[PDB]
Amino acid sequence: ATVSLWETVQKWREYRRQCQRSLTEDPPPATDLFCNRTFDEYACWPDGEPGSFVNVSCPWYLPWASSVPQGHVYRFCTAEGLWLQKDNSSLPWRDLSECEESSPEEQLLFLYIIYTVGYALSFSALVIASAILLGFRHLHCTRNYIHLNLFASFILRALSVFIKDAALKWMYSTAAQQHQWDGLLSYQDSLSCRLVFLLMQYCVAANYYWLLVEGVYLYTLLAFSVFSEQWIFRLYVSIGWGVPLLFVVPWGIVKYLYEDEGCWTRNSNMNYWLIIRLPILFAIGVNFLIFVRVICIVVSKLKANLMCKTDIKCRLAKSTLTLIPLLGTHEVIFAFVMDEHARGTLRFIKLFTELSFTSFQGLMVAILYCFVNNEVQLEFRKSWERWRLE
Amino acid sequence: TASIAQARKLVEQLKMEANIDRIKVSKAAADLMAYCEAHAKEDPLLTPVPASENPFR
Amino acid sequence: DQRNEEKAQREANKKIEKQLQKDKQVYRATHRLLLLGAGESGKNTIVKQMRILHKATKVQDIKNNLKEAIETIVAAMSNLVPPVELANPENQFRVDYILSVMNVPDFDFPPEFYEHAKALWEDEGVRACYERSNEYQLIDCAQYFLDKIDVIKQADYVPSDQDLLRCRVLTSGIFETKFQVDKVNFHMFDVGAQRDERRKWIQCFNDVTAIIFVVASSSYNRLQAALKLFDSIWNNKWLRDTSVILFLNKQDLLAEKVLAGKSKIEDYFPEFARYTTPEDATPEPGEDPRVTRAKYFIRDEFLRISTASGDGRHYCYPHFTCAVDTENIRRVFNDCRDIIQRMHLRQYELL
Amino acid sequence: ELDQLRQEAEQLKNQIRDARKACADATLSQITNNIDPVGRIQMRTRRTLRGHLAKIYAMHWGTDSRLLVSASQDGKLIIWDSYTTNKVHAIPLRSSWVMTCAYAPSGNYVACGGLDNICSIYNLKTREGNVRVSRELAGHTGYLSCCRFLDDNQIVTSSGDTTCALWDIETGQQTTTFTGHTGDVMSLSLAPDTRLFVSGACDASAKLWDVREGMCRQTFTGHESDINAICFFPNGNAFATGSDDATCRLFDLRADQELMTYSHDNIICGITSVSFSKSGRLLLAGYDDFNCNVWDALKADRAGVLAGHDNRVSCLGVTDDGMAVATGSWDSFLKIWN
Amino acid sequence: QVQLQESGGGLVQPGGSLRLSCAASGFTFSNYKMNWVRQAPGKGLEWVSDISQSGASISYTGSVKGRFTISRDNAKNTLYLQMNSLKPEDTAVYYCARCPAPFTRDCFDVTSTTYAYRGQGTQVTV
Ligand SMILES: N#Cc1ccc(COc2cccc(C3CCN(Cc4nc5ccc(C(=O)O)cc5n4C[C@@H]4CCO4)CC3)n2)c(F)c1
Repeated sequence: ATVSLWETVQKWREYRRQCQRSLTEDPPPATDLFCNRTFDEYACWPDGEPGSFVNVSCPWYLPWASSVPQGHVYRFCTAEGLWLQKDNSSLPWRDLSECEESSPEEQLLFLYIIYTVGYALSFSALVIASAILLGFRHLHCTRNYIHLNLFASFILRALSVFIKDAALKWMYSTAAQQHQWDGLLSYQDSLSCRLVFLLMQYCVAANYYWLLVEGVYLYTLLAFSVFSEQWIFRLYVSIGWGVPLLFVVPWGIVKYLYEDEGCWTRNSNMNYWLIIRLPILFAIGVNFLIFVRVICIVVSKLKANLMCKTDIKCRLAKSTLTLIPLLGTHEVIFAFVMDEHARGTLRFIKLFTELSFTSFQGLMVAILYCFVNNEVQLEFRKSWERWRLE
Repeated sequence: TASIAQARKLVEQLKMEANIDRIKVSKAAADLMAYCEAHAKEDPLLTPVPASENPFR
Repeated sequence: DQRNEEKAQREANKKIEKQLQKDKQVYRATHRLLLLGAGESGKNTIVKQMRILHKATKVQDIKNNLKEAIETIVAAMSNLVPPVELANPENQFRVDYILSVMNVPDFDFPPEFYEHAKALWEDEGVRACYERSNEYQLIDCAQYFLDKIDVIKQADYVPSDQDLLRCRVLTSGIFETKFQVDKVNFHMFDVGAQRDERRKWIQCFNDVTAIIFVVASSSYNRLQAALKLFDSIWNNKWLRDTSVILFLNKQDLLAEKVLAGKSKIEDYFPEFARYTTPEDATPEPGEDPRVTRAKYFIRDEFLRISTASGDGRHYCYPHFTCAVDTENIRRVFNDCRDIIQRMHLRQYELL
Repeated sequence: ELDQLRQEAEQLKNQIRDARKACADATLSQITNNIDPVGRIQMRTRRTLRGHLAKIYAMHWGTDSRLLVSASQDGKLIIWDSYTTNKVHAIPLRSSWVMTCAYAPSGNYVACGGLDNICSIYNLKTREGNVRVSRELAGHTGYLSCCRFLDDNQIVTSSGDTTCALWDIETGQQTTTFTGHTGDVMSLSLAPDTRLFVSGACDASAKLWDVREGMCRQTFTGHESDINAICFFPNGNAFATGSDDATCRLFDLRADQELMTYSHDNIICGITSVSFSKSGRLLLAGYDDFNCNVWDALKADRAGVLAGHDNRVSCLGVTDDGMAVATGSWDSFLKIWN
Repeated sequence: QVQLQESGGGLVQPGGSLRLSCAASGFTFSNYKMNWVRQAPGKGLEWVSDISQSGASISYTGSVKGRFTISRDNAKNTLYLQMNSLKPEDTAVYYCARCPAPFTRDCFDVTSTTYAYRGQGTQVTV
């Protein structure tokens, strides 16, 4: 399998646990003169005979411990208790020369940058696109109100990923040494981590349910649902913002009661992640049926017209290509390339690759449905001919 | 013929529109700028009026 | 103080908004359809059918005036200073019966009446007496009604607007019929007592979902007058977003004229001889080839206008209707479903 | 003989041409050079009236300048409050296709008309608290294009049957009939004294009528297409028209001939509405291109535009006070300008 | 004012020709679309032909194509109708009708019973 600093630190958690518990549980020897034991974030040196060396094996949490699982790190203390001071009044000397050693970390650093710029250009272009749909009052429709609700779900999702990456500044800690793994492990199981992570799980789940609302609403326009406007619109806001909470906070509690450590990452044996992934798949599997049925409508409206066999499929391609950012139909593709049973470093590389592409989805909707929209371009033209009267 | 009757009405209403008191244009247009230079100060749209006077401000 | 006046003027504004919203859920949930077309196009029969399935009374008023006009003429024949001479040597009780209807308490209007004058209509004396009976205050609509007597004789005759113009039984400038298909609500407006000049009141129907253009194919020049009217409607700046459902109505008659005898469409339309039945033609079972060509040549005359002018904002839905057809409602329902869908797809810029 | 009758007609009509041409000595634009222009006239949208479903076709200002009625093709009469924008009255009509509306000078009734060929009068203030239809004037064999109130029992209507009519509201009968137009009568404007009134029809001619006698006193020509709108000059000695030839003209009842032409080569759309300033110095016109131009009625120059509408500007008008200008349009919205 | 004066016509033998002229005054001829209309004895009005403002678009009814030809001189405000190979079925009063509005693509009521922008016509008997 693939390992990185993530799997090393998680192994350094249990190694510290199995030895700290056995540090006090181990009974003090019936003899005297013994050298005192400790743990220096690298190994837990046991009690040994003074005036001798320690035969402590190489720590099994190291990623390169698979090569030499018989070499021992050495430390010497004299009967006087001589933790030998190394160069120029330093820490006790030790001999680590028995076990001592592009990467998955650099693969993750590059992916983080290209979805940060993707989420930044999506954020910046959607703020402009939102100031345009709200600026001209002629561009106020029920579809335009669902679009702004979708514009916000992209802005909230893009910001919630900025908060997660800025809270734990992991982009500088990828090469953290041994004396920093406690500051990383304690930040993981803390509630501040689980709160930013739960905030991310909601905004991601809220963005997928605003792409489903965009599909269900567009389906009702073609399946002839002309029911009450306000009974239908506030039902869409109740789904684009409310249904996520029906399976997110019930997930936020099962990770709060039956989980001790971690930042609510995927469990070791249990399947508490199904509370989040199953409803997201249901909203993606249903939004794909809407996509096919709407495309079936567009081909029949083009068949009954009189067009050439060349541009009849070019217009169909432009229709299929501009409907994908609105319904998020590229998510059914990534829902099959993703490994649901992957854990740890393998999960982050598989997830950051999808995010490196889908982070540009908010920008694509802002240009297609706002900046090059036929009505918006005419709204900008009229607002300028009046300024020519001065 | 019905249009014969329609031709009896048409020129009857045309004879009445030939013998009328036609004043000059130099007199019809000079007395037009008199009603302009005598109601201008009463025209709220000709001259800008202060703000708090308009019930639409 | 007088800020109390605001309380009512805010409460009143509100007790109106809650009903204006109730009026919005019904207005936007109903499709408005303008029923245009010439009078003999069968539009009136299509309307009668639509009401019965899902203005007619004027027939009796047409009948009574026709009876008065015909009987009047028989008395006139005598009133002539040289009492006119009848070509039929014997009335055979035709003229005598006509006279026997004088100041009838009310006329039952049995068929023998019509048969009697149907024949007397071309009588040399009858025509001469009518020409003199001009001087005897002859009715303005008599000649027209006398020409239509066979059309009127049919029990299932239903008067055209041209007929209701000639008589004076039109007082209401517009006729409405609300019908519902598949629980959907449709409002159809048959324009009544308006002059033939439409260039002003046609602008009111710029927001209807579809204009139903009922046309008489068997009338091929009425048919050219229906083509210039379609062309001006399709090219009007205010009707540029209004779709037109085209109803080529009189299919049965088109077929008889074309199959039975040769009234050449070639006479009144020259390019018909150089026209071939289209490959996407779908002649129905037993449909003769020339009529299946006569149908599509008249259909392609209107489609030539909607393609040469339609820039992708309004569409045309031709149908080979017949006035008695029961499927006309469904045909209109399916075209309004297609119009609404094309409007939504253009808002999303998917079409 | 029709030919002789139609020949004495040119013998009679050609002499009217020379009677007015002899009266021509100096153009109005030629006698107005000692005065200064009015400069640019900027106005702003103070209010924006919302609540109409379909397009707005007509709006009459109130003398009170507090209320104004609006007619929209969705079958609704709505009386607004130009200061509070509150909906005072909402009248559900029995025929959605209406084309005009009027503000009675007494405020007790409102008028409206359209494709139903029935002028409906509604009692605003009945002594139980409900608006309902007071009277239906039946006649006119055509659409009602414009109706104006005289009092609570007399109202003048114009129809598509090329005639005008005076009515009696108590009985229901039609009092007078104005005939002579060969095209659909579009607009009418009562004079200040209401002794006279002018009417413009689809025959490209304006006719000055007499409500008292009933005969056409004068006939004015010079336009090239259907006159859609007409208004009286405040002094009563003139009137302006708006046609489909993208031109406004200022005639004169005394000189019987046209005095000024208000047109621009950039203007190619038809005029839908016209109105004068309270001093008559500014001629305001609504156009088909969604704009409203401000003309200098004395020098034929342009001095401002009211550009805030999205669809065709259908109606126009100035309050009796003389400050507010209301504009209706096919975008379902009314706007007060100042 | 809008005035249309038609000239030419009269009685002619079958198979002959005829040149109908329409002199316009009171409007800018170059801004309007023109038409030719006829009224057969004992029948309603029937549209014959039409020409655009500049002349780059000409139309005819389905019974005069090739025989009739319509032209206009915008510099002299004249509308022509060169008629050839006349039949005893083309006997009618021929009216010169103008389109209602200028710079417009449609002409709605040029053949109505009552239409203002139309001359008194000239009788053509064959
Ligand atoms: N202990 C510890 C530790 C160990 C090493 C380092 C530094 O080196 C390395 C090495 C590999 C990967 C990484 C980063 C890669 C990922 N981010 C943050 C992060 N985004 C997530 C998105 C979705 C999910 C998911 O399961 O759906 C879970 C997500 N997680 C992990 C945890 C869960 C909340 O944050 C955390 C680290 N960093 C350190 F910063 C901390």
